[PDB]
Amino acid sequence: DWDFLPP
Amino acid sequence: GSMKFVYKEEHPFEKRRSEGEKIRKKYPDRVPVIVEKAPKARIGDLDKKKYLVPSDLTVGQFYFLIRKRIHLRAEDALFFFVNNVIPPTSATMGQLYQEHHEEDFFLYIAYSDESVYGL
Ligand SMILES: [Zn+2]
Repeated sequence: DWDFLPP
Repeated sequence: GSMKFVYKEEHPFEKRRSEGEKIRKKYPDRVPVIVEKAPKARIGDLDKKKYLVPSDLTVGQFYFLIRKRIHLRAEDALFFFVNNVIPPTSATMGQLYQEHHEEDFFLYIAYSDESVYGL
């Protein structure tokens, strides 16, 4: 659900 | 005029504060950020609104990882807003979170192509 930025 | 988010209207406060407490308790080195396009903003869209961003990144570096996600066209500008204020690009995301997090434990940032919120 959560997008990591940066991965 | 004042920071109005759709994510706050789609999910109640018990629910958000509980997700925020957990996501802080799980990924401590990251801060949870909700990112939405400000009203009247003439600019591209974000697929996702939810981002775990490292505490050490500055705002400048963030303007940039987002600028890539939306990809601005010619002479589009990209500004951020937290509590109706453009965050200094020198500040970090950890300081911004500490100083501006809502009490659901999320940080809320609106983005616009204009330097004034909702214009
Ligand atoms: Zn607090």
